[PDB]
Amino acid sequence: RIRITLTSRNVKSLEKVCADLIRGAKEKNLKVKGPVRMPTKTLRITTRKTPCGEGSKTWDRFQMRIHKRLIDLHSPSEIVKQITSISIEPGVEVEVTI
Amino acid sequence: DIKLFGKWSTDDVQINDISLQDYIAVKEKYAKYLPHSAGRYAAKRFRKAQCPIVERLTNSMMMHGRNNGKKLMTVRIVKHAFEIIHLLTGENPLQVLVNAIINSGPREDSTRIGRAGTVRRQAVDVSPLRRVNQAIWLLCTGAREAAFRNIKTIAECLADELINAAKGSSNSYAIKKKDELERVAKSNR
Amino acid sequence: LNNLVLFDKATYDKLCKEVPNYKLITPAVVSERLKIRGSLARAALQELLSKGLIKLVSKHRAQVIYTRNT
Amino acid sequence: GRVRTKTVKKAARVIIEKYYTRLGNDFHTNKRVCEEIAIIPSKKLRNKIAGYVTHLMKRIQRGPV
Amino acid sequence: QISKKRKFVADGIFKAELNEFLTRELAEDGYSGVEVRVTPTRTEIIILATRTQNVL
Amino acid sequence: GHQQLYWSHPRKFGQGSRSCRVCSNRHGLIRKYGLNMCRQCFRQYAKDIGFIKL
Amino acid sequence: LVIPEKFQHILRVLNTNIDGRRKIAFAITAIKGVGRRYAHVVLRKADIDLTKRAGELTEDEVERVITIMQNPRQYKIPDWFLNRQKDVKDGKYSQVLANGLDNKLREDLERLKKIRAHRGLRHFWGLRVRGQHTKTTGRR
Amino acid sequence: PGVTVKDVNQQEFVRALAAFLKKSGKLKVPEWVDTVKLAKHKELAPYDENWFYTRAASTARHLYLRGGAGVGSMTKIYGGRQRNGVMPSHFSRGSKSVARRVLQALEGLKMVEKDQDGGRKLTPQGQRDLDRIAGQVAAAN
Amino acid sequence: SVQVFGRKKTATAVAHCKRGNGLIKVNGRPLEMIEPRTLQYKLLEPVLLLGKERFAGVDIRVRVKGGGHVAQIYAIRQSISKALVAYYQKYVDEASKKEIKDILIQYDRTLLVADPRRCESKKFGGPGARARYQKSYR
RNA sequence: UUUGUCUGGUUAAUUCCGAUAACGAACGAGACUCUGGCAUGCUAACUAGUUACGCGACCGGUCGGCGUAACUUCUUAGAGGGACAAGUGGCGUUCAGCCACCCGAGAUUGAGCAAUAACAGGUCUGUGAUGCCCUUAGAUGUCCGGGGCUGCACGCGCGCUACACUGACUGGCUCAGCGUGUGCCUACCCUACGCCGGCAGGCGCGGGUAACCCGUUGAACCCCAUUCGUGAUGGGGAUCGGGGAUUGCAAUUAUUCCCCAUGAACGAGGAAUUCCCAGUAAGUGCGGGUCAUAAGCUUGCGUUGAUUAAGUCCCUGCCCUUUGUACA
Ligand SMILES: [Zn+2]
Repeated sequence: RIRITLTSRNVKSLEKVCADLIRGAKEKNLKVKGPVRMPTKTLRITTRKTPCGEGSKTWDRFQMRIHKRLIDLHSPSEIVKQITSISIEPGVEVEVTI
Repeated sequence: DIKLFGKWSTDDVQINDISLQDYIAVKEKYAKYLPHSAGRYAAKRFRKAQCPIVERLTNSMMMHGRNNGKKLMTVRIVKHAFEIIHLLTGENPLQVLVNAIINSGPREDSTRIGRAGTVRRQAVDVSPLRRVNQAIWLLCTGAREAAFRNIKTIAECLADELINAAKGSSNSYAIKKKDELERVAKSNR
Repeated sequence: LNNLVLFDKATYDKLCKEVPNYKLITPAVVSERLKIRGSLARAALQELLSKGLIKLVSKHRAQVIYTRNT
Repeated sequence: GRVRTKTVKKAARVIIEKYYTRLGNDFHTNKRVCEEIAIIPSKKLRNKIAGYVTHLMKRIQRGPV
Repeated sequence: QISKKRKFVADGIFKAELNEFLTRELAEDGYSGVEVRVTPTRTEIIILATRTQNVL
Repeated sequence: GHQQLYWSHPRKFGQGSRSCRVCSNRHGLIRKYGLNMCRQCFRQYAKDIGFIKL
Repeated sequence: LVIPEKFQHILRVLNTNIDGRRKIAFAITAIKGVGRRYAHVVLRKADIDLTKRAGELTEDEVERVITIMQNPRQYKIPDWFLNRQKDVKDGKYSQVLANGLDNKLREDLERLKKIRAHRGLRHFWGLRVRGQHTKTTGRR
Repeated sequence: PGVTVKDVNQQEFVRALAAFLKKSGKLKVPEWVDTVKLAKHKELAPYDENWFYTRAASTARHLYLRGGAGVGSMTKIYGGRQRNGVMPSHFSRGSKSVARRVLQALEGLKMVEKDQDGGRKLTPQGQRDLDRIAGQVAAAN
Repeated sequence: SVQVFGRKKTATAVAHCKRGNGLIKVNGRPLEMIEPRTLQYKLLEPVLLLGKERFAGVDIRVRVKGGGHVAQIYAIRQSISKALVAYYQKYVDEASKKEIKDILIQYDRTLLVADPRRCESKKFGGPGARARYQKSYR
């Protein structure tokens, strides 16, 4: 019961590496339960635009999304080293616990 | 057999005017159980006319800012006021609302001209949907201002206001202001 | 407004001999013509339903409605 | 206001000069025609191009434009 | 330990201070930007420059 | 000076206990998520952290 | 519900005209040192039903209101209700009523005016006392 | 038919359970039930002096519907709106003294036990004592 | 057996409708036990409109969440009507579905068709979406 | 230097049609990104749920009550689909389009972005961005301590709370949603549950770096009964006294909170004027900010949810065309 946990700020690299990891685990046919899409946390900081406070008080709205996914599989726990060597694309980082 | 509030037949009441026949929506398609519809009706020109007349009546009682947004309070007020109509007069109350709105829309009115602040007014006549909603506004004034400071509560005052426009007594602020803002259009001619 | 706090001696024949001949009996009905408080209206017009000459038509926390029993 | 701008009624006409043997009077056929015959970025331009070639084929077969 | 949000923010502050310091030293080098790539054998930092001979 | 009264004031729990992590100012800070920058240094490096207007 | 022969149109108890036409716990609010939160536990401990008007009560229960009202600590009005819980001069636990709250008030005011502490000087000069801005507000 | 709390009108049932929690005489009444305010936002003591039995009645009904609750969730149920004078109004929590004393007094007549998770729940006996009262309001119309 | 939702707002109602001897229960309480009673006819509007014979084979259990009270009522009646029409299309013949849909749609279209209106966001410079602050000139 | 860029029609728009010494274009508008509205069609899952079961508890029903096997309706969120003035009737130099109505989730959802080029607009108090002038050791650096920005014969503006009976006060009942959560620098956190108090709180075992614990976020208004009865009254809770607790090195010029007491104008506001067109105004609460303590402000979230307009250049600004100049 080893669960690999993926996190990024963009959806497309995370979707490519999750598709590649389930393709590498469906080619060897371990039991893989599919990607479980955890809800996105928006970090929003709403600051004022003007550096001295003189104008017509227009406000500025920043945000950043965190996309949080996982794959869970039942296997021997040293077979699991060979799948996480194809997943080294930037953005997405991998946290593994048992 | 769609009955209003469970108890009111809509099959029998008499619109005695031609001009408001498509502009007081009370008859068989617009028979609904409740004065709440939660509608999308004021999203186009002339979809607000074929909102039911009872639904416009309970929404126009939401008017001042202490009572803004509160609909079921006026559903309760119009429920007890209709029961006050059935107990004080004992006729079908939908004829009382129809008679109040048909009788109290002012048929002639005045417009301001004179280039924005020298007063010479000109008389023209009123469109029937403007007559219907002007009648509901002159019926919801009166009753709130005549139950603002009184020992009388609102439901007797509103049902008596619809009675007092249904028979045309000149204590009725709908009928009193109807005669006044048509007689000044008589005067500026 | 100068209202009665409790009933006077010749108020009971007014309460019993005018009021069931009225068309609509609410707690806002008697106090205009009697100069009484509305607490007398609610308590006394509730007590007449045990005398059985009125019928309760509606009950609410703000508005109570009674009438003649024919 | 729903007026079509320069690209959705010039590009629709240069789509109509060639490829007239594929186009027709129904909107849902021409909407599916427009991706073999062009390279358009995203679909709201493509639905607007398809709406003008349907309106132009509604116009054109009864006289000269 | 530390949150996911505070980890992402603090790594963003690492990108900001690394690019600001590398601009403030390396005017002569043709410095345009930096590239981080992190594997746990060795954490790799790749500098973009047009002239390497002043980078060394 | 004396090292028993010089900077003896508590620099816990203060507006002088926190400052911008870039430009040494203490006013109009953004304290959330461990940024601790003032608002101007947020707006310079905003897309460099990844906070993007959308 | 008809007026009794023992109905009172006024009371003048503790030299304030209590109107006989009002309800009892709202008739007693003219005495400074009883408000309503004192009043409803006064008529709780004096064992009177609350429903009656001011004239409907006899004099014996009314004097039980006043006699239990003057020393409430004998009859388990509890200790956190009290008006002066520690006096400056006496140090007793007391609930001070109509004419004694006034005398203790102006003595504490004049004690503040004697000893050159801040608050009575702010009281004497015409200012707000408890730290308020009087730049824009409070103009007479 | 079979009559539980969830099938019946909830304006009479809490007052009939309050009539049972008066008429049994096995609910303890502590010494300060007649001088208290019931949170920091209310103005006055109750009109009816039977508020303790009514409050215990509704409290056992709330343990009928959702158990796994404690005092700190009983104050989240029993909060209200604070008028603050010239400031805006606020939501301010209910009192933990009344909920602690009501829930221990309902444990005193063997009607109420704690949960496995540390908060509270009903007994089978306290389940029985409420479904019978729902069965007895069920005939009164 | 169907379960089919209805929504007005962030209030969401879904009725669980399977075969039986007649039932309506909204979160374990029946339809005559919901708190707002000036709006009592809105939940009863398929019961008054279709008649109790049209419900004569089903056990409908409604579970609601979210929103306010009135939006919850308007999701209850829509979920009930969609429950009966989804049962009628799967298990009864479609002319009965045609009869029930013209008797339900022509009265009120919120009984079968949802509400696309949601609350529009506040923007700066004013306390609501459209309203703006008081803007003294002098 | 001009025409291209206009008499006119049309458009939210120099958006287009049309006229035509102009023909084809570029920036801005539009397109585009993000969000909202649809899916029994796909992918689906003990940090998410439905339901057929198995058992427990209560008089077939109820159980957020305890654990298992199939599904993806409800939760999450990706890949594509979808609405285009496309279908019809009318108006229309039969051309731009405009209006009406079905089928439809939807027939102007909202924000970001933002051209040529200019103002002596604001900011040297965001800057280890700064040019020069200044001071530079009886300092205008720098620290520690009391004081100050809070003062009031007085104006002007943003706001809050109300002037009550659609109300007030007391009990009951039942529902959200955006999000926050143990920290390089550095002490500063969300709080379950049990015991003790009428409160702020005191005390202890727990959980949590988060769809897991607070949290089914048991929110307010709204709803249902009690009392009050037009009174400056039980509305108004301003000002003003004694006491208890919390934070902190320290609360006086009361920081905050609660107990009791006190009951000021105010009864709906005159000339001028501010804001607004559908989930809109408004009523009502809840999160974020600042924060050792914390919101009458600001930034968002939802909830209850309307009257009135579907237009004009009268007013106020602004752009454009023709016209006058000794103004640049
Ligand atoms: Zn910043």
